[PDB]
Amino acid sequence: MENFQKVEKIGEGTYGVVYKARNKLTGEVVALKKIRLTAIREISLLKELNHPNIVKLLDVIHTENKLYLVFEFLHQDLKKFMDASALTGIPLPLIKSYLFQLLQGLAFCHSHRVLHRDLKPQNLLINTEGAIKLADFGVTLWYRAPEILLGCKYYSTAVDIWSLGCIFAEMVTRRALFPGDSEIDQLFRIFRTLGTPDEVVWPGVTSMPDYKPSFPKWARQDFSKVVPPLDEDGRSLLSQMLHYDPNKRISAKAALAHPFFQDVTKPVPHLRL
Ligand SMILES: COc1cc[nH]c1/C=C1\C(=O)Nc2ccc(F)c(C#C[C@@H](O)[C@@H](N)[C@@H](C)O)c21
Repeated sequence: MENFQKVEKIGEGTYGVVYKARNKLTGEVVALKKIRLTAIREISLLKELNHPNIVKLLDVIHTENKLYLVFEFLHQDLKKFMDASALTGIPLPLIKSYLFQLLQGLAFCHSHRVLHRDLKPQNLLINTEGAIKLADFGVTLWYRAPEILLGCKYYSTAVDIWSLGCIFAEMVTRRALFPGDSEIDQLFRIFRTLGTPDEVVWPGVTSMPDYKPSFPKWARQDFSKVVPPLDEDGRSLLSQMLHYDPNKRISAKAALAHPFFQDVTKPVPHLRL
């Protein structure tokens, strides 16, 4: 750990603080996650999870009551980019590219039974090359899947698809889709837009740990009202990413074959660093 010089604090990650740091021998600029404290075996496996759309775990340093994770560094997160793009909005071709690449990263994760669990614009990283990467995996509730909010203990890869749908919508409209500030408010914001789920659209839902028969019964809103000005292909894909039933929610693999991605390209973003 004495091999690393702090450049600056990036922020709080899931299990500790992330810093931009430099390796004193090589000169490598990295993102160093300091975890404060079988997990060692779990992380060892994460090091093998290599993909162009996953931030590279370079090294794991287990020294003391201390665990440091040395990751690849990227210059910007998607939230910052969205914020900087808020006057014009991110161009649709760039939205489409970012969505497509994230679905590739997730299809890869998911094929290895690895879930992200906490996808949000603040943990999606971009570079000048036009790439976007999944990071900070292996409180904001805005992106949480409804099965989690309803107390599912053993949730599935479908949770990441839900989160990515919310992010997709947000890139298009320049507004957070479901900006809740408590679990119930989050849940009720979802219910008010998509309709209160019942046994018809989500078999099993009334059986969930925190489902209450006494939940208000709201009607589904018209979907063309939710994400203007997204085209029919985009709205169709989004609706499949936001299905209530986790088992009917589209997989990352199937989403990549959606007609929305017929004309996908890889634009370069204009980043001010
Ligand atoms: C604000 O986040 C930025 C901006 C540039 N890079 C990052 C983050 C990481 C980077 O470059 N490599 C990484 C490897 C594992 C990582 F977990 C990260 C990360 C992250 C973030 O979720 C938190 N540090 C923030 C949101 O508070 C990063």
